Amino acid sequence: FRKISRDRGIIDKIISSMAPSIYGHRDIKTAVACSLFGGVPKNVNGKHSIRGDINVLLLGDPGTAKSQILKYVEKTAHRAVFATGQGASAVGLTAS
Amino acid sequence: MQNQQEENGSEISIEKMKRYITYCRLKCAPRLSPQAAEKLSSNFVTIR
Ligand SMILES: Nc1ncnc2c1ncn2[C@@H]1O[C@H](COP(=O)(O)OP(=O)(O)OP(O)(O)=S)[C@@H](O)[C@H]1O
Ligand SMILES: [Mg+2]
Repeated sequence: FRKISRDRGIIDKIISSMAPSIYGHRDIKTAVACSLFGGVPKNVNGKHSIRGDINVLLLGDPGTAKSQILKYVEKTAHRAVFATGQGASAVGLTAS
Repeated sequence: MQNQQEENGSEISIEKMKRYITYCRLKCAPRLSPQAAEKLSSNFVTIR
């Protein structure tokens, strides 16, 4: 990890490593990498709390391979939970 | 800087505020002085 991190163009490689089955959506891959890696979430003096993880919205026309990117993030992430709004055979978003 | 202000006394901690709020709500309930009602009346009627 340390030997591969000290390369200057490591970040680009990570952007090249996101979703090899998806072609040409470089900004979406950059956003996916930022969401997977994430920032630090902080709580200054206890009183104020700043969120530290990136939320990404992939808005797109049909046939733009957003779902395949979501499955790639499911395969890649340590704890990835998939949910859907219209579908039924999935874990819900509502606590019960 | 917030820790410095808390040590100096210009700010208090959140738990100290919580216990102080509980103490003040439990102990104190003021009344308007008779001299303080006339100005309240005058200001309330000038606006209307
Ligand atoms: N840039 C791309 N690279 C590779 N495959 C792509 C690309 N764009 C579309 N596809 C393919 O086109 C199909 C679209 O599938 P989906 O990911 O389900 O589409 P979608 O983005 O979810 O849009 P919906 O489902 O109509 S809302 C898949 O077979 C993808 O592999
Ligand atoms: Mg889809």
